[PDB]
Amino acid sequence: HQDPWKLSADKPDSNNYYGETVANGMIGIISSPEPLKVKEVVLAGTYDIYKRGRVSSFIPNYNLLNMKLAFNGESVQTYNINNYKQELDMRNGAFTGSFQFKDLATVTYSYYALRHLPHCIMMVVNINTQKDTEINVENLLETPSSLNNQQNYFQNITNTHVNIPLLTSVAFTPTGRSKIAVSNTFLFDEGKKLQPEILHRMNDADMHAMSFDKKIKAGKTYSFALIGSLISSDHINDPYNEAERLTIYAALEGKSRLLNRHMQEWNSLWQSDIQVEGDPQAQQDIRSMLYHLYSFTRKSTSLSPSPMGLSGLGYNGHVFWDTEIWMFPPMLLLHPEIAKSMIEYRYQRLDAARKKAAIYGYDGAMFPWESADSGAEETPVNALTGAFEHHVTGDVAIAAWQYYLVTGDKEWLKEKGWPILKATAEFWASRVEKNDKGEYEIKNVVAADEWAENIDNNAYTNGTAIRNLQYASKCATVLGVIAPKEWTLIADKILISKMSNGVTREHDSYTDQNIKQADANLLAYPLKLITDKEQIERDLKYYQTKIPQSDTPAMTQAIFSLLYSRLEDSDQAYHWFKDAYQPNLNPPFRVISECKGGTNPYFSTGAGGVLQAVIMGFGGLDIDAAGGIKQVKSVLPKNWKKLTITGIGIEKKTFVLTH
Amino acid sequence: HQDPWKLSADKPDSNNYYGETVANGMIGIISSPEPLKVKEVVLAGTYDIYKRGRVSSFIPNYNLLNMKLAFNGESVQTYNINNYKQELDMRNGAFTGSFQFKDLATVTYSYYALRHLPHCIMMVVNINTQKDTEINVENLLETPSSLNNQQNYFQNITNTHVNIPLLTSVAFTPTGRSKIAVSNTFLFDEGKKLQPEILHRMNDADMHAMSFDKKIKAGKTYSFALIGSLISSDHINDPYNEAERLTIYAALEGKSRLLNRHMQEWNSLWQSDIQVEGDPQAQQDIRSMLYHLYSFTRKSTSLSPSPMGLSGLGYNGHVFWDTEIWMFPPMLLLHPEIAKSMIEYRYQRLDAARKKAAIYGYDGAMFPWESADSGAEETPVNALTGAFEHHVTGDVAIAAWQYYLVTGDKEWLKEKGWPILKATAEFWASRVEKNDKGEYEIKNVVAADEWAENIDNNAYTNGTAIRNLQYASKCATVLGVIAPKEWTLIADKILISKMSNGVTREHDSYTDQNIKQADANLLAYPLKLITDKEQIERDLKYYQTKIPQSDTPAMTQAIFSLLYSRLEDSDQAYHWFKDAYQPNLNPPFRVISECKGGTNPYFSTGAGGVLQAVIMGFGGLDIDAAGGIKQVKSVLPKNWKKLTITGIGIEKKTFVLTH
Ligand SMILES: O[C@H]1[C@H](O)[C@@H](O)CN2CC[C@H](O)[C@H]12
Ligand SMILES: O[C@H]1[C@H](O)[C@@H](O)CN2CC[C@H](O)[C@H]12
Ligand SMILES: O[C@H]1[C@H](O)[C@@H](O)CN2CC[C@H](O)[C@H]12
Ligand SMILES: O[C@H]1[C@H](O)[C@@H](O)CN2CC[C@H](O)[C@H]12
Repeated sequence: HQDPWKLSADKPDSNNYYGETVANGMIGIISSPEPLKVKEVVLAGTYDIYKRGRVSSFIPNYNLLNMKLAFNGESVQTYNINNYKQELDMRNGAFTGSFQFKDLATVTYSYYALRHLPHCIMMVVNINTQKDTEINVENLLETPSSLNNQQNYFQNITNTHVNIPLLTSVAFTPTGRSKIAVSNTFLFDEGKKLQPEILHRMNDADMHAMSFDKKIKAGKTYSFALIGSLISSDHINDPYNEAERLTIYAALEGKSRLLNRHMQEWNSLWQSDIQVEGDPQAQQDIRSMLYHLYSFTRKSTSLSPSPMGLSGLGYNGHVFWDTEIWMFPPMLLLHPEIAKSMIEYRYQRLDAARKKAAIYGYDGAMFPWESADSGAEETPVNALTGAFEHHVTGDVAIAAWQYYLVTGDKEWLKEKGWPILKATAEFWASRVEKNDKGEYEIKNVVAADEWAENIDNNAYTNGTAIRNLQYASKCATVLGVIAPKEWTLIADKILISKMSNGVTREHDSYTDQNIKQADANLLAYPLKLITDKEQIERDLKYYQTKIPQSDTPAMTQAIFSLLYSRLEDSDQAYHWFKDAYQPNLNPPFRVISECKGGTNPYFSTGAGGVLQAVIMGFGGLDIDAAGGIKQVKSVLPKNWKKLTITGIGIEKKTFVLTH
Repeated sequence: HQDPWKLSADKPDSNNYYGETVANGMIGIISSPEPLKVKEVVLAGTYDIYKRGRVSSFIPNYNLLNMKLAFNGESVQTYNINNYKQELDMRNGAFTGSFQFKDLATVTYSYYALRHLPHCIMMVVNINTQKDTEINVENLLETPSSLNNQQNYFQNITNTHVNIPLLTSVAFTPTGRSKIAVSNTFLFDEGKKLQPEILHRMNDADMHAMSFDKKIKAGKTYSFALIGSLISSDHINDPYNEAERLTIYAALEGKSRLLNRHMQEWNSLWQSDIQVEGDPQAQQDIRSMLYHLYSFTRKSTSLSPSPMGLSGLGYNGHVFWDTEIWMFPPMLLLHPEIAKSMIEYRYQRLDAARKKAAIYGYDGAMFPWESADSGAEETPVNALTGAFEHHVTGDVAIAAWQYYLVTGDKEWLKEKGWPILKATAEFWASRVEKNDKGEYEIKNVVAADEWAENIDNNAYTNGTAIRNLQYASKCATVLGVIAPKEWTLIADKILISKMSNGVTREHDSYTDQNIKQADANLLAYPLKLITDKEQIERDLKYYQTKIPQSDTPAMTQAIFSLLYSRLEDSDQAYHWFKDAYQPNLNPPFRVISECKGGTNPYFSTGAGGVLQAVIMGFGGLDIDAAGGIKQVKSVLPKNWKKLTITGIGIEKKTFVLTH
C-alpha cells in the first residue's frame, strides 16, 4: 500500500473508514466504504445558513453518482461481495472500486471530477462475467435534507442518432439563497437502437431514479458510464437549463474524449512534482499533499480553498489566512496560476473589506477572519477571532506582494496588488496607536496563538503589520507613486518585545503559557523579520515545547521543521516534519486531520505547511525579497537519498538535493 | 441657558418639547422629554415604501436605549422625581439627563452615537444612593409598527473571563426590502462573578426585555452601561450576526476605550470652529448649527444628508440640492473630507442619473430632484418638482467643480469630477432649445421658486446650466481633454432677461408674483453671474418682500444676509441673519424648523444657509474661481466685537474679523 502514485485499501471497514476525495476545484466527491456509493458531494462557491456557527456554510449536495446494482434481482452489497478493494490514483484523481460478485462477475468502477469541466462528474462501470447474468442498474437522485422545495424531472433528448435520457433535480438551499440543479445521463457503447430502455420512477418525496436491465453472456465485458452536471445560481443565472445543456454536451463528447482532456489537465498539474528517493512512505505522503492541494484549487478562477478544501463542510467552507500563509506559498512556487486564483479571491472582495473596516472604526481594507461569498465577516459570533484576530489583513498583503515577487507581473501589481497593498496599509496606519515613547502599538487582539485573547502587541500580528506597511511602500516605488511617509515611520517603530531571557515575547501578558500554535516563531519564517540564527534558535528552544499534544492544529511543526532545516539540523528538521502530520492521520488512505488523533480530515492547511517544510525547508527554496526564487542552505533527512523538486518559479526550474 | 458649548433644558415640558439629536452620520437618536427614554432612532441608508409620498423613506427604527428603572419595586415617573434636567454637550454629542429620585438617590445618564463606530450606540448610567437600596433595571426592545416579521432572541456569550448577555431583535421593513438587526448588552465594572444575573422576558408579540437587580449600599455610586448595535441589509449582507458581532466587540473594547475614540473624533471635528465675541446667543446658535451639520454627515463615506439629517423622517430621508448648494459649501471650507462624501454620493449614483436622462429624452446625466438608495428619482408623483425641477443637475456640477477648486485634487478631478461634469454638461447641451435669434432657452420647468410651475427660462435654472457648461469646459482644459465647443457656445447665449425696471426676471411669465424662496437673487450668490453691485441691490430691493412670512422655507434670508454683508450693509445683513432662523425655532433647545413658526425640526438645510451667511458673508470668505479660498469685503453685526473662523481650506487658515 506504498505505491508512489496510488493510495489503496483492501476490504473497507465502515467502522474505521475516512473517505478520500476527488475534486477539480469546483466539485468534491468523498468516498463511501460501500460499493457504487459516495459519502458526500460539495460544490464550491455555494453558501447558505446551515448548521454549524449560525453563519454561511457549504451545503451537502446531491450524491449524484449513487447507484444500485443487482445481479438476477439480487442486490449487490458489502455483505455478498468478496475481494473488495478501493484505490485512489493520484495521477488523475480516479477513485476506483473493484470486487467479485459470487460466481457471476467482476465489477470495477472509477469516478472522476472532470478536470476541464468544473461542473461535470463521470463514473465508468465495467462488468466482466464468469457466467450468464442479467444486471439491473439504478441511478438515484436523492435530495439531501440540506435542500428544500425539490423537483424531480426526467426526459428523453433525441434526434436521429441519439436518445439521451436526462434525470434532473432542482432544489434550494435552506434560506432559498441558492438554486441547485443536477442532471445525469447514462452513456452506452452499443448505440441508440440497441441501448437498454431507461425507466424512471418517482416513488418518494425526496428521491427519483432511472434504471435499466441488461443481459450479459458469460465471458463478456459490458461497460456503461454515468455523467452528471451539478451547478447553482451562484455559478450561472439558469442552473436548471444549464445543467441539462452540460450533461447533453458531455454525453455527446463521450467517455474517451472526456477522459483524454481530463488526463491532459492532470498531466500538466504533475509537471510540478516532488520526488524522494530512499523513503517510499514520504514519497507517497508528499504526493498525497500535492494531490489534495491540486484537487482543491483551480487556475483561472477567483476561488480559494477552505481549511478542508472540498473534502467536506469543515469550517463551513470559509476562507482563512490558511490560504495566504499555508496553502498559497507552495502553490505560488509550483503553479503560480493557482496562487493567482487565491489572491484573486481577495481582490474581488476588497470592497467588502473596505466595508468591514468602516464598521469597526478603521480606514482602508480590513479583511475578515473568515470569508465566504460576499467577502464580509463570516466567523461565528461566539468566536472572538471574528472581531479581534486582525493579522489576516496583513496576511493578504503579504501574499499579494509575494505574487508579484515570484511572477514579476507589473500589470497585475498596478491593477490588483497595489489596490490591496494600499488599502491594507491604510488599515494598519489607522489601527496602530502611538505611545508616549513614540512607539506604535496594536492593542486588544486575538493572537495567532488563538488561546491568547484580547491581549496587546502580539508578535505575529505586529510583524504582519510591519510587513504590510513595508510591502505597500515598496509597491508604490515600483509603480512610481508616492507612498505616505507615515507607513515607513510606523513600520519602523511597531513594538516587538523580548523577555529578559532574550526570547521574543508573544504578547504583552505572555510569560510561559502554553500556546495553541506557532506565533513568535512565525517572525523567523515566513516573515523573516528575525534572521539572526541565535535568535531563531532561542525562540525555538523556548516555544517548541509550549504547544500541547492535544487540540492543537497542524500549523506549527512544519514551521519548526523548516527553521531547523535552515539551521542545518537534519535530525530536528526530520523529527518535526514527521510530527507535523503523521500523528494526525486517519485510515485507510492516510488523510490528515486538523489535530493529533483528530477525526475531521482533510486538513489541506496542514498539507500546505508540510509542503513548505519540504520545498522551502529541505529544498532550501525561498522567495527572494528583490524578486524571483533563490536557494539557501538546507539539509535532508538522513534516510532521504535524493530530493527532486520540479516546475519551480516562472522559469520552471528543477532543483536536485543530495547528501 | 446660553453656555457656548451646551444646550440645556430644566424640567422638560412634554406639552411643548422638541427633542434634540445625537448622531454619527449613520444613526441619529432624538431625545424624549421622559427620563431614560428616546423618542425616535433613524438609520441612514435604509429606505423602503412607508407612509408619506408612496416612495422610499427612512423607517422609524428600534428605540434601542429604552430603559426602565425602579427603586425597591417603585418605577421612576414624572411624579416621584425632582430636579430633572437635560443637557446636550455639543463638544462630544453627549445627551445627558439627571434627576433625583425622592430623597433617596441621584441618577445621571448620558448617551452617544459613537463617532468612530457608525452602527454602535452607548448609554452610561450612574446611580448615587443616600441609603441602602435595590434597583431594578430593564432594557426593552420594542419592534416599532414600521417593521414586521420580527424575531426576539437572547443568549449568553461566555468565556472564562466574561458573560456578555445579548438582547437581539431582527425585523423587516414594510415591503421586505431591508432586514434590520439590533443587539444590546449591559457592561458592568465588577466582573463576571459579581455582575448581576440577567433575566429575559418575551411577554408581547412586539417587545422583549432584559433585566437585572442590584443592591447598592448607602453613599456609593453604581455605574453600568448599555451598548447597542443597529445595522441593516443595506449596510451588510448578514445584519443579524454582524449586530451581535459588533456588540460583542464593543463590550470587549469597554466604555473607557469607546469614549476615548469617540472624543478623539469629535475633537478633530471641532478643530474647525466659529467663535463670536459680544453675542452669547449667536455664539451658541452658530455652534448648534455646526454641531448639527457635523452630526448629520460623515467623512470617508458616500453618505449625503437629507434636509432634516438624522433628526427624523423629514422629506423621507431623501437627498436634494439642499446638500450641494446649502449644506455642502460650509462643510467644504471647514472639513473638505465631509464635502468629499457628499459629492461621492452623487458620483456613485451617476449611472442612475444617466438612466433618468434616457427615460426623459435627454443625453448625459440628469440627477433626480429627490435621491435615496439607488440614485433614481424618488420625488412623490403628486409633486411636479420630480419631473420638472431640473436645476438639481447643475447644482451637482457646481458642487463637483467647487470640490476641485478648494482641494486642488487633480486625481479626484480625473476619476470623479470630470465624469460628473462631462455627463451633466451633455445633459444641458441636450436640454436647451435654440430659438430664431440664436439664443438658447430652457422651457417648461419648475423654478427654484417652486411656486412657479411649468414656466420658461427660470433665472436660477438657466444660471445653473450656464455654470455647469462653463465648469465642464474648464475641467476639460485642466485635464487636457477636448471639450465640445458647443458647451461654451450654449453657455454664452442661455437667456437671462431683465424686466423694464432693470431687475432680473424670475421666469418668462413673471411680473410681481409672491415667490417661495430666493431664485433670481441666487444669481448673485452662490452663482456669481451677477457681480455688479447696483444690479445685486436692485434685485434685492425688488424680490426681498416677495417671500411671504408663512409656509416659506429657510432658503432665502441667509442669502439676503450674505449679499448685504458683501454690500457692506451691517444693519440689513444682521436683520436678515436673525430673520433666517430665529422665527423658525422650537423649544427647549432652539432647534430649527423648515418655515417660520413651523414644527418640523431639525432643518439642517437652513443651518447650512445661515452658516454661509456667517462664513461667506460676515467672514467674507469665498471660493476663488481660479482655485482656493479668498476673502472679500464684509461687515459684522454692530454688537459683534470679534468673529474668528478656524480650519478654513486645505491650509487650515484662521480668519479674524473685528470692526
Ligand atoms: O486559521 C486557523 C487558526 O490559525 C487555528 O487556530 C485553527 N483554525 C481552525 C480553522 C482554521 O484552520 C483556523
Ligand atoms: O474563527 C475560527 C478559529 O480560527 C478556529 O480556530 C476555530 N473556531 C471555532 C469557531 C470559528 O470558526 C473559529
Ligand atoms: O429643496 C427644497 C426646496 O428648494 C424648497 O422649496 C423646500 N423643499 C422641502 C424639502 C427640501 O428642503 C426642498
Ligand atoms: O419635491 C419636494 C419639494 O422640493 C418640496 O418643497 C416639498 N414637496 C412636497 C412633496 C415632495 O417631497 C416635494
